[PDB]
Amino acid sequence: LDPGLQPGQFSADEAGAQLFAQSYQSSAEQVLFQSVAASWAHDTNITAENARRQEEAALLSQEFAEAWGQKAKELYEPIWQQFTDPQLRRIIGAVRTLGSANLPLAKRQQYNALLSQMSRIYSTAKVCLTCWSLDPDLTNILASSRSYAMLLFAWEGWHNAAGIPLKPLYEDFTALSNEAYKQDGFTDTGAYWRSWYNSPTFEDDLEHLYQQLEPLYLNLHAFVRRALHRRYGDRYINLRGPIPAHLLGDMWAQSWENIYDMVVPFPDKPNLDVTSTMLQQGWQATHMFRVAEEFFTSLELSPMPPEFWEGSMLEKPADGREVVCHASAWDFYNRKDFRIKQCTRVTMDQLSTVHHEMGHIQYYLQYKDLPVSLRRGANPGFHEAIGDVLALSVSTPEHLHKIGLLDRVTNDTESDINYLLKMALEKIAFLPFGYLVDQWRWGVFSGRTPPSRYNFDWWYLRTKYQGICPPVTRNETHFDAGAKFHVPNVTPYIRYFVSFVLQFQFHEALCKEAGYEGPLHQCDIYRSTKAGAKLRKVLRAGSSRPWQEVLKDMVGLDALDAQPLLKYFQLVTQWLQEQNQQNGEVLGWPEYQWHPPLPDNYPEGIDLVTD
Ligand SMILES: *[C@@H]1O[C@H](CO[C@@H]2O[C@@H](C)[C@@H](O)[C@@H](O)[C@@H]2O)[C@@H](O[C@@H]2O[C@H](CO)[C@@H](O[C@@H]3O[C@H](CO)[C@@H](O)[C@H](O)[C@@H]3O)[C@H](O)[C@H]2NC(C)=O)[C@H](O)[C@H]1NC(C)=O
Ligand SMILES: *[C@@H]1O[C@H](CO)[C@@H](O[C@@H]2O[C@H](CO)[C@@H](O)[C@H](O)[C@H]2NC(C)=O)[C@H](O)[C@H]1NC(C)=O
Ligand SMILES: *[C@@H]1O[C@H](CO[C@@H]2O[C@@H](C)[C@@H](O)[C@@H](O)[C@@H]2O)[C@@H](O)[C@H](O)[C@H]1NC(C)=O
Ligand SMILES: CC(C)[C@H](N)C(=O)O
Ligand SMILES: [Ca+2]
Ligand SMILES: [Cl-]
Ligand SMILES: [Zn+2]
Repeated sequence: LDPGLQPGQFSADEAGAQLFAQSYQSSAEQVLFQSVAASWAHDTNITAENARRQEEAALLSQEFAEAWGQKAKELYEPIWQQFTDPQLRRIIGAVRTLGSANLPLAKRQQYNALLSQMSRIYSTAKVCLTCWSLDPDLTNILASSRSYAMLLFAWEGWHNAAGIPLKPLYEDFTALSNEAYKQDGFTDTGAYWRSWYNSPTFEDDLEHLYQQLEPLYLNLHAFVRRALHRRYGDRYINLRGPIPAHLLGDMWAQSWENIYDMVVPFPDKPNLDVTSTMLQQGWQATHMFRVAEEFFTSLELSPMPPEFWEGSMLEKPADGREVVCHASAWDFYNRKDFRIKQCTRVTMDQLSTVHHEMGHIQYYLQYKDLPVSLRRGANPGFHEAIGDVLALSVSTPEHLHKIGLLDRVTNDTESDINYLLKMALEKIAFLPFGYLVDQWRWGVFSGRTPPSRYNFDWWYLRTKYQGICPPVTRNETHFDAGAKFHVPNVTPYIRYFVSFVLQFQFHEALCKEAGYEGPLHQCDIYRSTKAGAKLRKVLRAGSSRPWQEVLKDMVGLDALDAQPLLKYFQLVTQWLQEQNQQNGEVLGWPEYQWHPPLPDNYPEGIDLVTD
């Protein structure tokens, strides 16, 4: 470690710890910057050389964390918890958490290599018929094909190509990650991930939320399954069974807005998918980002700085090198550089993604002058929620009309049901997936799910929560969890479940603060400077204060609460219940063992339905 980056001498008291923290920050910004820069250079240009450079940068970061972590313990271990400044307590608590820096050098190098190789495998996997990439090709097929066989080929091809080679690396990764966090006092890595929520009752509280939400999912599931039955027939859809996992608009069946045009309740009403209008009007990635930015500035939040526009990767490179296309938002920790890396396509769901990623950037801009250790969301769910809150306003037919994307305007009960159904496809269908992914990982990290049950337990959870089944047979050579970005890229998932609840709590509070008095699902906070100021208060706090108190200030309650989500959806929750009863549906999938058969001459003759 460079001399300038090494911890010096500080007194073993609170006053010294304050000086230690100031000195830590100064060097940490440099070390984080070089690491983030190196990761950027890799993710925007995946090469063995750029992986090597990123790995070298990670080792420097691990040296840094060890030096400053060991100094924090040497000086402050018996006393930091009784310090009177609560921000300082959080800074010291973060600095003394070493993570992968607890591993000796040889294991740090193994750990860092595993992360690179897992990232490379996921983001360069292809399905050959002429080979399809996940983004744009397989993504577009899953969203827009209504050919059972084409969808199947894409689903099976992707899961086999991405998942199979990840399995050995993922086992090795899990062991090293646990070894690392055990030395910070956690029984496994999952316990460390959960500790960010500072709640002894986290798992129970999530489970109690899920119980309130599940009836909404069950009704939405049955209604969609009926539509799929009438399209694909009794051979491929069991009205009392799980839905084939490839038919719901998305590679992971994680949200279903892409099959809205197959299930729309009232097809005589305005077309709420504005993608074709975006395309007719000549929208491009940059316009999508500029429109998102202008929503933020309407709330008196910050525009994107010149560094964002000059440095970001807003379209898939045509040159046409390998990249991590999975949308992400980047803080370089120098208070100047902030970037989005997205292979942006011109669709309505992508416009929401742009808002999602820009919400991350807005958080970074607002807390950039906090101590480095407090430049995080109040919890990780807060970070995920911000952009989604704005996107809820943007999605309203009234807002879409304001920005020239929805010509017809209407306020009748059928149009409301259509809108709420579209939003339920996007939000309610996600809830089980958002909840199950880290249930799977937590069991893997605890040892409850060994490698010999990776896939058995994944599909157990996939069926249990989502009521879906694989549309081809799977066995333990397959590693289908690995075919989802966040698994090989080691990004926790429970944040997204937390976010999908929290965002309705936020939306309700900002709508109230805007002085809006109509139905919650027709609120638009656009141009509300008061809404803006209430949200800014949250963003500026970073992780300086307990999330329960930040939430209480914002919404009047100190806990996650499903009621705002239930209130938003009430009309379609009722309508779906009625529809399913009239149709005599069974709610759930009591034929839990059911899987669809293969199509007749699959996969030969896929050439007849491709190009
Ligand atoms: C779409 O239409 C609905 C319904 O409008 C109502 O019913 C129609 C048939 C007409 O008779 C309307 O004149 C009538 O309001 C609108 O929702 C309704 O908005 C009003 C006005 O904000 C709401 O009234 C408020 O409710 C709050 C909460 O209790 C009170 O504190 C306020 O003082 C005020 O009474 C009303 O509750 C709400 N109705 C329902 C059923 O939710 C909606 O605004 C409109 N949307 C658009 C985009 O035009
Ligand atoms: C993608 O990364 C590679 C490194 O793997 C970059 O290759 C370097 O390119 C510069 C500029 O032309 C050359 O002067 C170097 O000699 C190259 N280095 C190596 C190690 O081969 C490449 O430029 C990157 N591409 C982009 C668009 O950034
Ligand atoms: C696991 O499955 C592998 C490939 O899948 C199989 O091939 C398709 C075409 C169908 O026959 C399907 O029913 C099968 O699952 C097999 O090559 C392999 O033998 C299986 N692995 C183990 C360890 O048994
Ligand atoms: C929240 C969810 C949509 C997440 N961004 C994902 O792509 O998996
Ligand atoms: Ca989608
Ligand atoms: Cl998380
Ligand atoms: Zn996010």
